[PDB]
Amino acid sequence: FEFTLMVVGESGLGKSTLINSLFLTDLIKKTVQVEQSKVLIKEVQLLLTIVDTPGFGDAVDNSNCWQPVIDYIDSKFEDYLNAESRVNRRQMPDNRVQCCLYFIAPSGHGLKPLDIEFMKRLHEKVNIIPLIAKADTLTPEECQQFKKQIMKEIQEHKIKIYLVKKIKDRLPLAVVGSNTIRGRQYPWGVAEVENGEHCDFTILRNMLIRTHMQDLKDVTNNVHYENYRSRKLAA
Amino acid sequence: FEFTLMVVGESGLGKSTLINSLFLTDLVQVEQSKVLIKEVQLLLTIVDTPGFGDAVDNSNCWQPVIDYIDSKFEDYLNAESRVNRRQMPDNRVQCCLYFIAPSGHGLKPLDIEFMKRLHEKVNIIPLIAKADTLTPEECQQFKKQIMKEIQEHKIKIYEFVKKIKDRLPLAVVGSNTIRGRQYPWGVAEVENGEHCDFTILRNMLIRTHMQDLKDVTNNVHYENYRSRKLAA
Ligand SMILES: Nc1nc2c(ncn2[C@@H]2O[C@H](COP(=O)(O)OP(=O)(O)O)[C@@H](O)[C@H]2O)c(=O)[nH]1
Ligand SMILES: Nc1nc2c(ncn2[C@@H]2O[C@H](COP(=O)(O)OP(=O)(O)O)[C@@H](O)[C@H]2O)c(=O)[nH]1
Repeated sequence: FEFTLMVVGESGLGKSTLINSLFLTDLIKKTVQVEQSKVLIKEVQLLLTIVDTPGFGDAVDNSNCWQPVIDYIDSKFEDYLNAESRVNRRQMPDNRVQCCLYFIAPSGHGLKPLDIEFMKRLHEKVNIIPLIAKADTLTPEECQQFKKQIMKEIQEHKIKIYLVKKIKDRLPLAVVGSNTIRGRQYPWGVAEVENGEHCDFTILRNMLIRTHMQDLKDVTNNVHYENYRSRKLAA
Repeated sequence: FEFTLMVVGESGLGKSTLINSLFLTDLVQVEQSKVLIKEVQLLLTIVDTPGFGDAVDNSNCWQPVIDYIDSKFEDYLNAESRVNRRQMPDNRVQCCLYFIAPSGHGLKPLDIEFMKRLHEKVNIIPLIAKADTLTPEECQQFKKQIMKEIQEHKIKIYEFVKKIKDRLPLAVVGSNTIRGRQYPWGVAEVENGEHCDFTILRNMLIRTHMQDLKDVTNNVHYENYRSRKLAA
C-alpha cells in the first residue's frame, strides 16, 4: 500500500515534529524547493512518500512561492497521464499527491494573505487538510474563535478543502506534535498529545492510519486527476 | 515627560496585548496613538506599524518605517536650525520593540533585514513574542541562536544590568484578567520571573530608564543622521 502525503507551511510550525508524532520516532536560496523522503512501515506494508516544501513562509519575497508546489503536483499528473496513454501500460507507478497538510500559523485574527493565496490556488489540484499548527499557543476560547474565523474566510473565498460529524465540527484541526514522556513540558503544566480535550491530533491520527487514506486516494484519482486530464486535452 | 515608543512585528504576535499589559487596561502603513498617564505626567506616543509580516510581497516593507524615523530626524534638524528655536517639539522615536516570531530555529530573513537596516536609526529591543509557545529548553536555545545571528550580521541592538544581558533577547507574554493565560492544563503567569522576562521589560521602562533611551537616540542616532545629511 503506497501513499503520498505533502506538508506545506511556514518554517518553525512544528511540521516535522507532527510527522514524527503521527508515525513514531525521529525522521535554502533560492526558494522555493520541493523535496521528498520515503518511509516504509512493517508489522502490513506501507510505502509513504512524504513531500516536504523547504520554502515556504519564509519570508520576503514569496511572490509565486505556490508555483513550485503547483509545478510538482501537475508534473505527477502529467506522468500518470502519459503512463496510461502508452500502448503497453503494465507496471504503472502512482506518484500523485493524495493528500496535502497545510499549516496555518496562529494567530489569529484570521487567515494571512499567503494562506488565502495558496489554498485558493491548490484546492482543485490536491486534497487540502488545513491545520492550526502549534495548538498549545491558543486558549480554548481563542482556539474556538480562530476556527470559526478560518472557516468563514474559506467559504468567502470559495476554497474547497477536503465519527464524520465530529470531523466537520472541529475543522480546521488544531494540532500539537511532541515526543518523550507523551506531550510538552512547560514549567506550569503539560500539554498532552493523545488527549481530545487538548488536541485534535487523535482526530487527525485516526483520519490516516486506519485506511482512510484510500478515500483520499480515490478523490485524488477520480476528481483532481480527471479535472487535470479534461483541461489539458480540450484546449 | 514625553516618550515615543515604536512597535514593529508580524500581525498576531501579541503586540497590542503586550502594550495593554505594560500599561494597564485595554487600548505598509505608519500610525500613532498618544497615551496620557497621571498619578506624574507621562506623554506616550505609541508608533504602530500596521504592516508588517504579512505576508507577500514584503519587498522594502522596512522602508515606510525608515521614512518615518528619518522624517522626525529631519523635523528636529530643521527646528534647531531656525533662528527662533523657542517651543521645540521632540517626536523622534526613542525606542523600538521588534517582535520575533517563535520559532526557532533562528531569525527569519525578514528579522535580519529589518534589524540590520534599522539598528543605526533607532534603539531596537528584540523580543521573543508569545513566549508561552516555547519550553524552557527551547526558549534558552532560541535566545542563543538569535544572539549569535545578531553578532554574525553585525547588528547593534540596544545594549544598555547583568540580569538584562543574560536574558537577551527578552521572551515576553502579554495577558489580562485573573494575571495570566488560562490553558486547560495550566496557567502562564505574566509577572513571574520563572515564566516570563516581562518584569525585566516592565522595569526597563516605567522607573525612568526611558531617559537613557532618550539620551542614546538624541546623542547617537540623531547625531549620526545630522552628520550624514550635512557632509554630502
Ligand atoms: N508550541 C509548540 N511547539 C512545537 C510544536 N511542535 C514542535 N514544536 C517546537 O518547535 C520547534 C521547531 O519545530 P519543527 O518541527 O522543526 O518546525 P518545522 O520546521 O516547521 O517543521 C521545535 O523546537 C519543537 O520542539 C507544537 O505543536 N507546539
Ligand atoms: N500564546 C500567546 N498568545 C497571545 C499572547 N499575547 C496575545 N496572545 C493572543 O494572540 C491573539 C492576537 O494578539 P494581538 O495582540 O492582537 O497580536 P498583534 O496583532 O501582533 O498585536 C489574541 O487572541 C491574544 O489572546 C502571548 O504572549 N502568548
